[PDB]
Amino acid sequence: TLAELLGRSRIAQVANNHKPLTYTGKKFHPTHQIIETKPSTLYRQEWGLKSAIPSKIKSRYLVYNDLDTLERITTFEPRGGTQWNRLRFQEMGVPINPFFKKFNTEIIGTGGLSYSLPGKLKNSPNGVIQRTVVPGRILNVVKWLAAIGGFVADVVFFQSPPSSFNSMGDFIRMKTFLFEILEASMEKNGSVSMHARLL
Amino acid sequence: IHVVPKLPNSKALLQNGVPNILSSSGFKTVWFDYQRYLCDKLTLATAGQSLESYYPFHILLKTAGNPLQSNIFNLASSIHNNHLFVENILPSAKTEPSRLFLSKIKDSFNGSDWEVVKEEMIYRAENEVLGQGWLFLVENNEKKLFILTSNNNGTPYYFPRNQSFDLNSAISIDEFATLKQMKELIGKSTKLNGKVQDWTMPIICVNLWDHAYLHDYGVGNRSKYVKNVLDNLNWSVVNNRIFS
Amino acid sequence: MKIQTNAVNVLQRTSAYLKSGLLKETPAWYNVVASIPPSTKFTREPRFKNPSNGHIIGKLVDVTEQPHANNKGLYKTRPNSSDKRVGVKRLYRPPKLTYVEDRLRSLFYKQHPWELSRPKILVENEIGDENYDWSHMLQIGRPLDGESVIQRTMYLIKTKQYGDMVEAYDHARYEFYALRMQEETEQQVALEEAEMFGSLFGVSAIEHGIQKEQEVLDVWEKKVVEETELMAA
Amino acid sequence: APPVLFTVQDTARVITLNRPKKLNALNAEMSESMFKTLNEYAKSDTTNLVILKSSNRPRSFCAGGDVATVAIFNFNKEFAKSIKFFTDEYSLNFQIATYLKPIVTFMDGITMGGGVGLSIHTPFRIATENTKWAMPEMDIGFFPDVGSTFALPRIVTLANSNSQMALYLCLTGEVVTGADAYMLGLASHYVSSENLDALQKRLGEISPPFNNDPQSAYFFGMVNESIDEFVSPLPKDYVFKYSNEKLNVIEACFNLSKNGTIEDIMNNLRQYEGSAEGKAFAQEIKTKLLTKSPSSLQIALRLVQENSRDHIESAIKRDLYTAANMCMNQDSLVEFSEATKHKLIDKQRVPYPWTKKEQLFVSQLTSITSPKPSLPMSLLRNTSNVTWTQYPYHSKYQLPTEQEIAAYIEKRTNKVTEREVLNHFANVIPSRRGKLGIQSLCKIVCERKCEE
Amino acid sequence: PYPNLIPSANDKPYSSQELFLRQLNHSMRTAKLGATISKVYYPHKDIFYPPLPENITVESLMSAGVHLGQSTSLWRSSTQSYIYGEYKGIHIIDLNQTLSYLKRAAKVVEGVSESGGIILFLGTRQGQKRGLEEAAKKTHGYYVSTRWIPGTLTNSTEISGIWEKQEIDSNDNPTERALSPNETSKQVKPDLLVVLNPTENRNALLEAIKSRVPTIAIIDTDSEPSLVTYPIPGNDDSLRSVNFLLGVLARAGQRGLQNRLARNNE
Ligand SMILES: [Mg+2]
Repeated sequence: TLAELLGRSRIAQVANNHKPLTYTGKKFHPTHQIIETKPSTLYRQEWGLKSAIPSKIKSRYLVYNDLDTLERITTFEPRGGTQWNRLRFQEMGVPINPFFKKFNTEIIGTGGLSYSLPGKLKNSPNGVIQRTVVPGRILNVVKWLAAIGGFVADVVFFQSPPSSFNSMGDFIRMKTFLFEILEASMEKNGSVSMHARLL
Repeated sequence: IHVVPKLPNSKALLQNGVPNILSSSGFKTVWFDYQRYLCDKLTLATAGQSLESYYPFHILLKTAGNPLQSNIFNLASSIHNNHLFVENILPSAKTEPSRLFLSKIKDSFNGSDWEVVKEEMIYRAENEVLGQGWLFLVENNEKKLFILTSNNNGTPYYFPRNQSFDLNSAISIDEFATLKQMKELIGKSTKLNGKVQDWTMPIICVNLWDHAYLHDYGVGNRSKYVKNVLDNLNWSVVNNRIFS
Repeated sequence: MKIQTNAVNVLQRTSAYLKSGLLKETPAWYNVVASIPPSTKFTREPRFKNPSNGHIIGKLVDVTEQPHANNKGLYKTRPNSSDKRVGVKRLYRPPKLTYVEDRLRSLFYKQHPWELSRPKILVENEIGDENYDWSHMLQIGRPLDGESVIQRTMYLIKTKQYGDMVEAYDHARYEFYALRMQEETEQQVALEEAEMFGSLFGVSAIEHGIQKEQEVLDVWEKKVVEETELMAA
Repeated sequence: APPVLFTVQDTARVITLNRPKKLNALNAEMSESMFKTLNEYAKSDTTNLVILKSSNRPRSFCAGGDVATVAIFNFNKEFAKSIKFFTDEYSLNFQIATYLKPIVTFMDGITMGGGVGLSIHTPFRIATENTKWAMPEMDIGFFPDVGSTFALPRIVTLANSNSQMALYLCLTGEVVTGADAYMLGLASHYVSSENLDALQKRLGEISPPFNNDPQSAYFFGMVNESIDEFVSPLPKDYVFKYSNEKLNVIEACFNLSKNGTIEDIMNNLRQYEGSAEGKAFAQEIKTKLLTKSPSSLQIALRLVQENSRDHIESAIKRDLYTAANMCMNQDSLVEFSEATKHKLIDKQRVPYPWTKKEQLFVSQLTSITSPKPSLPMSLLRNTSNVTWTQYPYHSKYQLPTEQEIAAYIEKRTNKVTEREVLNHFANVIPSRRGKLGIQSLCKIVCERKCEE
Repeated sequence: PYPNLIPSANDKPYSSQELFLRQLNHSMRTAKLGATISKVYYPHKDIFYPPLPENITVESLMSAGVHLGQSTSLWRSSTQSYIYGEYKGIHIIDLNQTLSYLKRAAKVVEGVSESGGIILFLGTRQGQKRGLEEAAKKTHGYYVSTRWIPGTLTNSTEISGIWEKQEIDSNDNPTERALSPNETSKQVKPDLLVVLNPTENRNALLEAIKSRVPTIAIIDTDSEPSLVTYPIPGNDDSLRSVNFLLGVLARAGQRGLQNRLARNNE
């Protein structure tokens, strides 16, 4: 019947949610399913939703709340950013087990951020990679805070900050540093707490 | 879904393989099972994504510059390569090299004969491909035919993914300087994806994977298999692959 | 808007024109419309069953059919005020379609918020072309996502291999983890093996993010300096 | 409640069979009420078409006639009541066949015996996924009774050039289900059950465009088109039940001259060398035909032989005479009531042991299909009172026959390709444009009846 | 094949144009090697390979998104009988009814094209031009996608009277006969109007009513059904759903035209 197909249809596969699309609080994890389109469908404003998305949207990713509203629009944001954070984490290689052997709503383990298992070495043309080096940005004078790969992490120094820190001041974020991501756990709220060290 | 293409004369291919190269159980291993295995894996790696709408050549060009999609690239490469190879060894869809092909051999390989270039290809495959890989005779934008050996699932179209050097073992300073120059040229591109133009196209492709020769030849004897391949190419296809 | 009369009776008015002689030639559509009549009722039609869950619409349970004490211990001996109100509106209200999977789709993405970051394509290929055996989770023509888990859960329930939805859902979850770990190891090892054979990549994800942050931060610096200078004056 | 319900849908009149427990088994009360009410509707100028359906919608449309009472009317020797029963039933069938207004039959569920009679004589007969069509009279010691011997030699599409597929269906009593009945031409349209409500509304709305004559071919075309609007594609993983090989088996083995006997068919079944599986299918038929009534087999054979070349009125009269004689059973030639007792009153799975095994002589079998002086009989007059050799509207609004496919292919001889025939029968003939299964039917016919 | 191209000399490399032709030769032969793609939706194919009306299923209407109706807050209750239910804050259109109405409308289009009547395809939303043009060109019909001038039917003399007209034979072959000014000045009224967005085209619907032209339209959850002769319940907001229904109607018209030419060639 039509009802069974509707229950199995791709729109039905997206779980209902009405969280604000313009949240200004703290973001620990994704809140909205990212919707993607191919170039061929985007050329025809086709996204598998009810209504054609406006031609102004050149990006191939969006998030949305309502297919249609009393305002005769679809409530959406042309953003798919949270996928690039996840992939960047996958590039770091630092791992984070409940993935091994009435309903509980709490996040299980990592909430899908990473499925990599703990103990493995990264072979390289030099040799086994002993530690993971990643570019980052020191944020503010404070363990300092660094923007690394879409995540805010805690920076610890070998001995003390260099002169560039206080030379630049609040413009310290303009320059790129190298960090060693020591470790990465996740807390109950669902937030990843990476510990790094400046180099 | 990506599906294995239907080959001309499939019944004869399943009954008697390719004469002078493969038995029936060898061609079944290299095409009717390996190509199915690869197409299933590509389908599982690209289903529900944009790449599902693209042919493997377009997939490997799109994913060539993205480090995290390498597995897809590998699949999309091998599939493509595996049909470039099979196509140019199939009995038919007595073919001989065209005048243009031999002319370009004389203008590229120091005025050498085709058999001499075949022996050079045997040697190149024997040495520079330890284990799995592909052997190619490719045409660059300079109208020059040269021999290219990729490891595993490197592609002949896009030089940053040729994978012509095995960095597991020691390399000569010449190879390291080549890698440094290619890295600098990659960095020279302005496109945000970091891609480069590369008009190299394959003329001849030989599958050096164990799925091709192991059953019919053995652990050694891959040189014999490559020789049988190059002595029994489908020259209609190979001649069509060269721009007139 | 008033139910219009003159769109569905074009044949009758045209035939009046033709019979009177006001119109000489019969139009090309005339015989076609005469042979294919329009629907001209435009009625509201009742419905007696919810299509999705099979709930019957428009049944009243009588007091005779409740012979047992309710949860508060009281028998039902006469109709209540709800039973005495005519519920004809429910027969015409388009029913709300409901599926247990939606409750189970909400749970998965509450337990795996980063599975929302995996892009999803809502453009259907062809719903009729799907021939899935949900005895396993991986399907040719499908991605691995929450819907695989939930369809496997529903399959396990309808075959009674599990009695409780919770246990079937947990089993599907663990199969999903088994497949995801394999996929991620495949990706990482593919990249490692590619680098070991001289694959020269350009910009990676981290460098991509760094360059976008730089593009934004240059404009931010300029605005900050301009605003500080303006504030000083 | 009354065994038949009559209702109105804005111009159509709906006749609902209303005996759910007995699966809408047809009676003389039911037949008489239907016959008289159809006689009334034939005169009404506010009636455009009649719909025939069942209240027990999914399980059954009409699960045969209620011949158990006919068998008790003969255990108590009340032969006049059996005569009245068959007179009513067959006069009703004759009325439906010759009705001048469209009749639409919803064969949603089991359709057997009297049900086929109610449904087979109308140009508009709709099968659904639930349609279970059969003609199981051979095992109760009875014959194809409802004009089936007249209809099946004419309407069946495949392997029916000499009524041999009709003979297979009649003698074996094979249950033909769903889209197989549509593809064989036993049903004229194929509509999902969920749609039959909407179709019923649509059939209640359409009227003749002007001059208000619902008896014209124009209105039959309109009804055909409105039914076509509710036909949905067959499921992708659907295959016709009888492969080309089994159709070859039927065509070879049930072919006969106009003097062929059941012994000829048995010899053909024994002496078949088609293929491995198609030779085992002939053995299956051999086996199950041996569980049938020897006398009923021959009676059905001669009835098909004569009614496949006769006109409708005399064919139905011949069925009436045969039923009367079989109930009389003067010479104990046929064990009808004795086996109807066996299988419709005790529900004994084991087949009734047919004591009377003989090859009835042609004259010993001609007197069981003829009028009689000691007991005159006649069908009841209806408003049409016409007769014909071929159906007026059936061929237009069902799938084409192999005969019509051959007529088109042989008109191009006196260079054709598959595409020509498929595109012709699919696109150009107006009443059959976009007809559901033209492509596959034409492929089957071309695959097993010509070479190029 | 490729005139006014000057090849290069064997000593010197390929030029940009030679590289283009070389990679075209590659693209048509070897670029598609490795695998064939199956069961994947390609947006252009709805326009160039629309199915026949008899082959349409509920599943293919649903994959096109025809079932997705307007928000329940914008419901026009006169469309109540077309609705299957509500799901995720929108009304779902009953696709069984959509299929029945679509087959009826397709048969009307086919019958009108088979009779040599004029068919007009009206759709004024953003990306509907391609489908409208192709429907018109395969039905030998006409289309508008820019704007419906009010009075195009009821004031045809003041609007369409100046544009040129043409005599054609049974095979639709231009006769190139000279028309009289009186003949050129006459109204040439469509025999069938099909509108893809009837809510934004009330002027056209009312003119068709006054000018007594039967009309087909895609009727969404907020649209008035009684304003058209042959409604098709469906989503009028998605270009995929609109193009699917339009391609179906265009193919039915094409089949009618082919039948007309067939009998006129016999
Ligand atoms: Mg709308």
